[PDB]
Amino acid sequence: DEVSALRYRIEWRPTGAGEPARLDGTWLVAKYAGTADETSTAAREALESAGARVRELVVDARCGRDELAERLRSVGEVAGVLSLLAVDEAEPEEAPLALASLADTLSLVQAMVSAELGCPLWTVTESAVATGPFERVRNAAHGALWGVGRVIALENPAVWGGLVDVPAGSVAELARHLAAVVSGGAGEDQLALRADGVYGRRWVRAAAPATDDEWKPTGTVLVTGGTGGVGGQIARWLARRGAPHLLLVSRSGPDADGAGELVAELEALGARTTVAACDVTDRESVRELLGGIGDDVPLSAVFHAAATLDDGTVDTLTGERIERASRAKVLGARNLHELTRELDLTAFVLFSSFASAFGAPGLGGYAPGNAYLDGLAQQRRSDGLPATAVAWGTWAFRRHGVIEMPPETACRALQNALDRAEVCPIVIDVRWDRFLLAYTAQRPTRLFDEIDDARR
Ligand SMILES: NC(=O)C1=CN([C@@H]2O[C@H](COP(=O)(O)OP(=O)(O)OC[C@@H]3O[C@@H](n4cnc5c(N)ncnc54)[C@H](OP(=O)(O)O)[C@@H]3O)[C@@H](O)[C@H]2O)C=CC1
Repeated sequence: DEVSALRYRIEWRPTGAGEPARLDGTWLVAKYAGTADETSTAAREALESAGARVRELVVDARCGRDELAERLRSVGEVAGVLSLLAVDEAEPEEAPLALASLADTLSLVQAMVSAELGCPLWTVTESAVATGPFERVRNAAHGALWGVGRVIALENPAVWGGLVDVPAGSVAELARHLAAVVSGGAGEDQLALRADGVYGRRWVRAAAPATDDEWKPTGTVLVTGGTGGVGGQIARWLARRGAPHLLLVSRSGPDADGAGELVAELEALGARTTVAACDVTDRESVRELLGGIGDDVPLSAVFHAAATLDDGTVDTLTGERIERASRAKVLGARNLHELTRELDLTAFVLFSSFASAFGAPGLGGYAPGNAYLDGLAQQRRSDGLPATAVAWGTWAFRRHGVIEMPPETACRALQNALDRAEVCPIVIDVRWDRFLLAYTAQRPTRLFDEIDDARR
């Protein structure tokens, strides 16, 4: 079936480094003052035991690229840089993407490019990813580093080493494989180190649900960005599925363009539709919105399509910039999560993107918000709550390998994902023979080592 050929998911498979062959030269360890000291010591011994001189690089939160550029031009020749900025980092209230490590990672990268160090950067994160459903993502925002990290790898390979996640508060794994990781020939740049081995991130095709389970829309279904392109198609799908009542929300709401014939089109399909103006970044507006739902038709599902798009390059991106532009997607999701955590929802669907699934040049500023969604969904599942972060491909990078999918087909793939209870399904139509060549044009990857069509 066409739908079953658009389904993919992320898995972590056991793998190896490829012989450490020791190191040489001087490595820098970037960290904040009085933070990640235990891990820094574990990293130092790991690197020094491999035959390298380690020096610390104490970074001041949100210092900027200019300051780091001057300091990197004084250290002299550098063999590599290990970033521990995301280690022992507290979650940022109010704005999750205001993470200092996100802003400073970008600053470090840009600075490394300016100082022309000519060496790769390796970023360590703590419990930022889950190798299995039994592991919990500690801070969903840390996922943004992996998201933007993937794009930086494609735009400036020479300066990007990779990403390594280790158990929060733990150092044993790091000081045990770090050496082999930074000096490996496997080409693994996306790894998770656990007490029971090393794992590598991999794309794999998803299986069909032989289960009788079939998600069905009941009561009221809320769709953010309902008046937008994607939210509109989702609404049409729900109506065709037999959804009783649809609540479409956006900042424009009833004033949105095309909203008029939108309701008429949905009501024609047999669904009572209501369009309301609501800014999902405003927690109070959302609370009032939810509170206005008829007791006769309780909210049962949420589809969060609200968002914005850009196209800036990594050298033009700043943590502040990213945080500000991804508010509807990120804050909208957080608010909806907090305000429905008590409701009896059957589905809570966040609209993620291929931008975070594998990332692409120019999408560096878009990847962060989508990665956060992936993490939030996994956190909800860990707490016994429903959630699905669907990484969407293009909806009908054309010749880049990704083929736009028909609205109808895309929604049936999602239906199938809800039926199998997949937390982070990837729904995209691509031609691997064309995609792979472009994705590894200047940088190889093992991300697609299990994709049949990637080996065929
Ligand atoms: N952009 C692209 O080319 C692609 C995007 N995607 C995916 O599809 C998703 C949906 O976007 P799309 O369908 O293009 O929609 P649109 O491009 O039409 O944008 C919809 C607009 O959505 C609503 N909105 C924005 N911010 C808020 C907010 N703070 N509160 C409430 N609603 C808000 C608004 O409606 P109003 O005007 O009424 O205020 C807003 O003007 C993306 O986020 C992404 O995951 C997939 C392939 C390509």
